[PDB]
This record gives sequence, structure tokens and C-alpha cells, in this order.
Amino acid sequence: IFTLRPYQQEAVDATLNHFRRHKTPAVIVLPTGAGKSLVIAELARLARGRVLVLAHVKELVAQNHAKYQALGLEADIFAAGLKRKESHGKVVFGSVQSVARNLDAFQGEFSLLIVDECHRIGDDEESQYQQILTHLTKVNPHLRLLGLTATPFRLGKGWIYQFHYHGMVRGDEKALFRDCIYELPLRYMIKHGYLTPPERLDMPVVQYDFSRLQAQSNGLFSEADLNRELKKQQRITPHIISQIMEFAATRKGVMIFAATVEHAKEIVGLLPAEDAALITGERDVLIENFKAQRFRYLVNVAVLTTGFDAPHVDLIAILRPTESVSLYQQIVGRGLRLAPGKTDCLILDYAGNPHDLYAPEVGTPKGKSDNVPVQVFCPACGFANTFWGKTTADGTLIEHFGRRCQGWFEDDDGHREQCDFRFRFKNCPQCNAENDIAARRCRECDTVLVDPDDMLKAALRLKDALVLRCSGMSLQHGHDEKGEWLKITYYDEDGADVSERFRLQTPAQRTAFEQLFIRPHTRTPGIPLRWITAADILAQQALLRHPDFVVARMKGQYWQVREKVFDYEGRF
Ligand SMILES: Nc1ncnc2c1ncn2[C@@H]1O[C@H](COP(=O)(O)OP(=O)(O)O)[C@@H](O)[C@H]1O
Ligand SMILES: [Mg+2]
Ligand SMILES: [Zn+2]
Ligand SMILES: [Zn+2]
Repeated sequence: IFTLRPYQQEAVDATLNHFRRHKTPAVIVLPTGAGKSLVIAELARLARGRVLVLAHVKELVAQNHAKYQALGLEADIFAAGLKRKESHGKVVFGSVQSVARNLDAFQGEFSLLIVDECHRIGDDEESQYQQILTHLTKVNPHLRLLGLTATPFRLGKGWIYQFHYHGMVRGDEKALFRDCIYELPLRYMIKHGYLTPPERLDMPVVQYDFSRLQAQSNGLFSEADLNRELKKQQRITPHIISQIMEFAATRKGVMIFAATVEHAKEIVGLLPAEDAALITGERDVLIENFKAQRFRYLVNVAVLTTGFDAPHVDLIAILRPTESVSLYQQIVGRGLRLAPGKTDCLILDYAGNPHDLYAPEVGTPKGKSDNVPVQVFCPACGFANTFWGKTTADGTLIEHFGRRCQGWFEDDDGHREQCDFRFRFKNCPQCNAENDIAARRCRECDTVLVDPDDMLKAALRLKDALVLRCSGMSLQHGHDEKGEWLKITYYDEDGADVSERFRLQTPAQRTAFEQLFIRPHTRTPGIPLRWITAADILAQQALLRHPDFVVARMKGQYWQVREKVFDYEGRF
């Protein structure tokens, strides 16, 4: 009694093809509710020896075992508190702690290791995980390792894999997994009826202003920063909860996603007495009480409970800002389990989060809250990159902060490489090769690339050269006998200024202008500025930025601009 949905057969096929050509671990990205047990079952059926499904969380180990056996198949379990029964079946489910101390039971053939929730590996039970890995690779030197996760990306931690099979890089060489070989988007499950569809309320009455907040190192939000502005706007909290109650009269189950513990307890109070509970992050804490509708409301703070299956949840109310589209999708998905008569799950966002469940995950920290995902084509390979940026109403790009194309390619010989097109770069002083902005040594000639502070410090002390911190630039143009020209004047807050001039008459002059001024100064690298006359440059000065520092050699007529520091991070 097992036939595979098309997307499940695809995940199996992707795994077989990968390991028939490679030894390296790979990861599959599946959302909850996809039916991971069916993929495991068919992989085990085709396997030599046995298959081990390992998981850090013992609670998850027991669920996977349950769902697998519910397919009409047999398996062992190695979890704490359980006793070794008659070993039966081709699959073994276990936890990192239990397996790492019952390693004497794994002296047989294990051809495949499936690690569920593989995004946790860098967090906990790391010594024991190496213990399991060392033992399995000495018994099975050709063992294959498949990762499963619904959350490949975590803010502050990075991506779990480097190469995505659709043609883009996500992590760098430090990524735990070399490859993501299959991904099932949440959009596909909703579109094809594998999950209940969400329906977000378009116009909430009042919502929190969460734009002024500045993220910490991780890109996350501090509890204190969230609380500062929650208490600034706490006269809106009564009104938002009032409408949640109004919507809940037409719904069945209600989850509330609050920002802090201070915010939650306030929320529970405004809710009807005995009609609301709370989920921190002891036990089930009334998990099946909620599913028996002992209470209509269940508030939750930054704690995701693995395994929650509540088809009765008809309503999700998000009152916390979401730092990532991926976090928003894990929150929404908890109310998308199918049920008869459940036409949708109403989503009530009162935090000002964007209205796009299917937005692309940039995968890098935002920086400024007004930035949005923007699409930027690579001039070299044509890959459609997605960077942080800003647009007009029509969608016309104003700025984008991408630095390198994220595409990769692999040649017939099997050699793989990321696209080398660099939207932002620095030239090597010796060989002129284009290098990453952060590089300390040239990639082609290994010459030292001077830090911005050090070059400035030498010219700041040695005043034979001029140094100027730039607050902005002004543009001027005219027309002499050899043709048009454009003069740029760089100035500081105290009025000192350095100027440079570009002629614009000859083809070589125009080419040099684009090479030396536009492409460095442009706000949208990779999208050429269209221009005929110098006045066209002036009209489009919004698309240009000014350097943060200007260094000029105090020589020539008055000075000759030599260095320009863009995107400066350091002393000043
Ligand atoms: N090929 C299939 N045929 C019939 N039912 C399926 C199939 N694949 C998945 N399902 C059903 O879809 C649901 C998957 O939910 P769940 O087991 O929680 O997925 P996961 O374990 O990946 O979170 C289960 O109710 C399961 O019976
Ligand atoms: Mg399953
Ligand atoms: Zn490219
Ligand atoms: Zn060089």
C-alpha cells in the first residue's frame, strides 16, 4: 500500500542520480507535510544493507518511526528510555545521543544515512555526531549521507548548502553540504492541493510600525529593541486583539505569534479569561487540549514546536516582525494542515510585514528596513540574481547592493565554478585583476591589497598628498572647442573641495568616462546608464553616489584625484 506522488518520485530520483555520480553528502529541502516517510521508504527498498534515519531531537525520532511504520513497514528505534527489541526491518531510527552510545549495534552494513533537520548539526550534540560519523565511515567507507530539512537558511547562521541544483550558489565553501539536489517549494504544495491555502487579510485596522528597528549582528531583533517600540505603541494593542476576537467568531482554532514574553502576557490578558494559553521555549503544555478546543486561543513567542499538526487551526495572527521570508513561511505553515471543510487559513499580520509569502529569500542580511528583493541580471552569464535593493512604483531600480553573480556552471569535464562577474570589485595595484572588496591579497598574483585605513593613514600623516572626507559631489558641464566636458567637485562638511574633469567628445573619452566614473559611482551596477550629453548625466545624478573618502596627489595644476573610497567601513 504505497504509491508515490510525482514530487516524491522526483526526490528519490534526484538522490539516486546524485549518489550514482558522487560520494559527497547532499540535502533535500522539503516543507512539513510533504510526506518525508514515503521518500525514506522507497530509498530503503532500493538500498543494500540497512538505512539509518538520525535526528538530534528524540521527540522527532519517535514521530518518524511512527509515520514510517504506519505505511505497513517495520523498523527499529534507538531512543533514550527504550529497550532493544528484536531487530527487524531495513530502516533504523535513532537519536544522536542514543546511537553514539549504542554503536555496537551498528557493526553491519549501512549504505545510506538520512539526517533529518540537518540544519541543527552545527548547534548541539557535536561531539557525539562525530562519534557516529567516525564509526559509520570505518565500517562503511562508501556510506552516502542525505540531509532533510524544511529550513535550509537561518539568519545569523547562514545557508546549509553551497550549490543549488537550479544553478545558483547559496553558501560558500564553508557550507556543511556541497549540494542541494532537490527542493519542493511551499508554493507548489499550496497550488496543487497538498496543503490548505493561506488567505492573508489585506487591510488590518491598525498595525505596529516596525520600520525604525535596527537589527543586531545576526540580523535578528533584540528583545529590548522590540519592547522599546511595543510600549511606545501599546495603545494599538487593545484594538488589534479586538479584531482578532471578531475574526475568531467565524473560525475555529487561533494561534498568536508574539514578539517578546512581555508582549505575550499582555496579549493573553486582553483575551477572554480561560480562553487563552501560552507556549514558551515543560511538556505538551496542553497540545491536545488546543486540538480538543478547550481554548480558542494559543499564543506563541519565538519558539517553534516540531511536529505540530493542528488541522483545526483556522487563524494565525502575527504580531511580531519577521526578519526573513523563510521565518514567515514556517509561521504560516503551522496552520495549513488539510481538513474537510477547511477552505483556508486566514492570516492576520498586524506587524507591517510584507504581503508576499512567495517572496525570494535573498539569504543575506537586509541592513536597512526599506530594502526590498530586486532582480538583477548578470551581464556575463545572464543569470537572474536576487539582491537587496530599492525600486520605484513601476519597479524601476533605484539601487541594488549585490556584489557578485550567484550563478554557477559545470563543464563536460566535471569542473564546477561560480560566475566570476563582480558587480563591485577592486583592481589589483600590480596585475589589475578584479578582486573581491574584502580581499587582503590578489587572487591572480597574490600581491598584498592595502586596507582602506592604511592607505588613508599614510596620506593623512604625509600631507604631501591631500585627503578629504566626502559629504557629497556636485556636477558641472560646458562646451569648449574640442567638445563637451563634465566637471565633478568633491567636498566635505567644512567646504574644502577637490575637482576632476572628463571630456565627452571622442569615443575613447566616453568609454573612459563610463569605465572611470559611471561604473564605479553608479547605484545600479550591471544596468548601464543611458546618456548622450553631459546634461543626461546631470539629470540622472540620483543614480550616482559619492565616495566616502577622496585622496588626491597635491601636484599638477592644483591636484589630480587618485583614490576614491566607496562603501567605507573602518576608522571614521
Ligand atoms: N503518496 C502518498 N499517498 C497517500 N498519502 C500521502 C502520500 N504522501 C503523503 N501522504 C500523506 O500526507 C501527509 C504527510 O504529512 P506528514 O506525514 O506530517 O509529512 P512530514 O512527515 O514530511 O511532515 C500524511 O497524512 C500522509 O498520509
Ligand atoms: Mg511522513
Ligand atoms: Zn553571472
Ligand atoms: Zn594581482
